[PDB]
Amino acid sequence: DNPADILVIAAYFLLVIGVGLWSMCRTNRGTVGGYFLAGRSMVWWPVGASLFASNIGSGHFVGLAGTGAASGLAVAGFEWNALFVVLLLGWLFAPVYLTAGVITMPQYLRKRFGGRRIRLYLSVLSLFLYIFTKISVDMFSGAVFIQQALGWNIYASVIALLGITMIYTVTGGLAALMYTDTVQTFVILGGACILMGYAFHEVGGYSGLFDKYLGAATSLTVSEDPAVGNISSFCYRPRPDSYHLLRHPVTGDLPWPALLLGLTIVSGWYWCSDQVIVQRCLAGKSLTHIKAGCILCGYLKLTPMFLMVMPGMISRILYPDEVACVVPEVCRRVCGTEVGCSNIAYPRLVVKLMPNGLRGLMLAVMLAALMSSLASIFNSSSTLFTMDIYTRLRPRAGDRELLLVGRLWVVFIVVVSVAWLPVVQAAQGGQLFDYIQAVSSYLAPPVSAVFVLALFVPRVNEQGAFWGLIGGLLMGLARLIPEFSFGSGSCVQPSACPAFLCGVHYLYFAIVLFFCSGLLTLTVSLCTAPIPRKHLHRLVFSLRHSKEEREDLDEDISEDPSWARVVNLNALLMMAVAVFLWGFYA
Amino acid sequence: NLQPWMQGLIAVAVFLVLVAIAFAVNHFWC
Ligand SMILES: OC[C@H]1O[C@@H](c2ccc(Cl)c(Cc3ccc(O[C@H]4CCOC4)cc3)c2)[C@H](O)[C@@H](O)[C@@H]1O
Ligand SMILES: *C(=O)CCCCCCCCCCCCCCC
Repeated sequence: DNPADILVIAAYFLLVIGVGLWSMCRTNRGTVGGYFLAGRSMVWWPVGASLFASNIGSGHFVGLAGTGAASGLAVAGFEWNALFVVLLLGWLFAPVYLTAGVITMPQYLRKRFGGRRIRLYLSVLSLFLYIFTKISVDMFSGAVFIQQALGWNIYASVIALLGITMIYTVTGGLAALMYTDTVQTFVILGGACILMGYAFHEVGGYSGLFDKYLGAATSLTVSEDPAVGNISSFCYRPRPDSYHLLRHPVTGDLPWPALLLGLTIVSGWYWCSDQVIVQRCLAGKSLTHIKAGCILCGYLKLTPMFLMVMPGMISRILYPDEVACVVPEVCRRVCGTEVGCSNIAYPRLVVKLMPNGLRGLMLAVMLAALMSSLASIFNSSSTLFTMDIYTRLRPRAGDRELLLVGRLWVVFIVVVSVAWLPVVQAAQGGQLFDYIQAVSSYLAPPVSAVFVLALFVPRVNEQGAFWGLIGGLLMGLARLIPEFSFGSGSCVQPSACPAFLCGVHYLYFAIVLFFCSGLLTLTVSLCTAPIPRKHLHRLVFSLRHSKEEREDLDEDISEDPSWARVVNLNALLMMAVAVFLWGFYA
Repeated sequence: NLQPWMQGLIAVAVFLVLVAIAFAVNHFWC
């Protein structure tokens, strides 16, 4: 099909297997610390590249580009909030998780509160959140990229992709995945930078982009279907806030208070609390190296704006009648959906803007991002299931058995994702991305609050945490069931949900659910038994450095002050740069 | 006209002030 693209992807696979087998020769497998924690032998650059590579994915490319096309810049906030919470992790949550010596976050709640129902319920919630908000993202986005760019078939494609990533995460463990995440982050950044350069050159540069976007509206607005007719001149034209990152608090998608607060909550979960990112930060050689990896991942998390959001706007510039279409039949003829065809921004940029060798390179960038994210999810899920369930159910099992347990759990989660693929194919346009951020906002905030109080409030107890979690779950479902039931649609076909339900954006609901769950924990804790202090040494941010003995209701973080000053300084510098970029883009 | 690279400096300024006060309370309150 392509002479040079074949060799470029071959060299990509070559580097992949090379770093993989280099780590095999260096893996030191046979212990859970090896397979689930890389033996805690990871340094700054692989930790940072692993965080970035696992978080970045096909979902980021397709979603950020399509949203930039349809709406405008604002969606970049999703990425940039990470730059703060990641630091919170590296400086607040990772030290505790290190000085507690846990392999999972449910394990941390198991040995910080005490009991078998918190660990169980949180592991189950984490698994479901991974199936809904993470694997569906990447499967959907690889599906779109293949359906447009290549378009030979979509089931076979993503099934093969999951097969290769299954083999990858089975063989690897944390060491392989973090070294090959160095090489994959290199690949992703290089390719995406080249494509950004080409797009800026074709539009005429930053200035050429900021000039032509608000006039990037489609011309075909008839809708021969008599129901819609002459379209509002409001939903086929770009928003006048397309160039702004802080939209209106009420009459604007992604309102700024929602952005800041709600993403801080959901992202405190997404980084500081969930097993994927923390487990990237548990395989660290030391604490200082983990902080270095956090600053690196943050600096890279300032990147996906210019590499995914602005290219989507460029797509709307060059192909407005095809990505910015509104008319149901037109968009259906262009993509197959009748909701806007915004997702085709990045794939059509790649297909119509770059030559053969760079066609291969872009396919490799997409492949690397999807593989790294799925490998992260599968290994972290292996960690969670193996440790929590298999220990609560078979507390005396050899590591030659636990390795087997995790290895097979990878196969099972792959089969589950293949089974759930059609339920993901039933979403249209941006609907999936909305749905997933909504799921997170409904189900994350209680977990977020529980971890905040676990690390920062000694008082809370088993009743505290369990009842906050259950109350948060019921409150979240109260809104998720009806809202998801009524359906979804665009200006052409808007679903008839009540305004008091749909009118409150899911991030404001995340704030309210956060506060309800936190208040409920504090309430039902302050009117029940407390937990003594002897149980909480090296389990709360107050007692990090305690050397005294713990009661174990069921370390040695000494960073040299010099490198500590260095990593502190450049972390603060990273935040200064991120805050600048927030200001520059409104 | 308030250009965006002015907003950037304003945001950096308020961030620097916030961090300076945080380090002050660390130095005194710990
Ligand atoms: O869960 C919040 C965390 O999500 C992680 C993450 C998860 C999935 C996806 Cl796909 C993305 C990218 C994206 C694509 C399309 C989008 O469009 C939205 C907005 C309105 O329309 C729907 C939004 C985000 C990011 C962010 O990396 C982390 O920073 C956040 O803390
Ligand atoms: C304390 O004395 C034990 C029993 C607690 C009963 C009262 C709880 C008050 C909670 C107020 C916040 C509710 C948030 C929404 C929950 C669905």
